Amino acid sequence: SHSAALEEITKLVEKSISVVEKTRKQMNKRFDEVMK
Amino acid sequence: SHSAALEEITKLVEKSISVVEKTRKQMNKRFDEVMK
Repeated sequence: SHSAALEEITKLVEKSISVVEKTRKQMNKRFDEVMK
Repeated sequence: SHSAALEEITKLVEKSISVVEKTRKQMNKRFDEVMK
């Protein structure tokens, strides 16, 4: 039960990391756009 | 205590993800404000 929950939480943390990565990529592209 | 904490970590992670989505949506709208 612990292993299933911790692994499930681990997937959620990986999803959060991935959405943070695409978020920073998008806002960096937007920063390039606003500087342009 | 663990299962209460296990869902506590899960709910905190999912609410953090929701806050991240709200933040990115609002800042994209506000960058659109910036360009206009």
